[PDB]
Amino acid sequence: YQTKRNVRREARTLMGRFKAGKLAPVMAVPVKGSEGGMLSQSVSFELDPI
Amino acid sequence: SVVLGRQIIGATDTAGVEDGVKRSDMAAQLSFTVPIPTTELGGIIVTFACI
Repeated sequence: YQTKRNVRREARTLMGRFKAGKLAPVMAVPVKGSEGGMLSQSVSFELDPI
Repeated sequence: SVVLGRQIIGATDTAGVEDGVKRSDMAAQLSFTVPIPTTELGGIIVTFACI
């Protein structure tokens, strides 16, 4: 039973603001037992006017 | 169907530069050419445009 037969799919797009100098978490993808595959994440950056 | 494009126009005055004022413009074009179906009693062709 611990062998791949079916597949899951997740697509989460999020937006927010995090203060500089802080290790800010952005996303948390769950992985259950006997699972694997490819993970692709992308994050944009845009600072306030200086 | 089509997804609207975007063009950004930014302010240049002192207030706009400091605050960062900008505008978004959205436009699109759609057209089709299809034959009219011949019928004995005719009909009405109604067009729709939804955003």
